[PDB]
Amino acid sequence: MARFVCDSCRAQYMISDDKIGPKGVKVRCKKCGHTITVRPAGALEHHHHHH
Ligand SMILES: [Zn+2]
Repeated sequence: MARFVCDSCRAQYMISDDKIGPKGVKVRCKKCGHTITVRPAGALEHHHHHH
């Protein structure tokens, strides 16, 4: 679960790549509790794991 929404007020949201930049920090709906990942086309936060 890593796409912009809020089922509590709006049910859908979106952002651009030019608001992630070099930082890609996690966000929330600016009047609620629902937490969302700031990402463009991929719909996912990452892992940086090893195998
Ligand atoms: Zn909301």
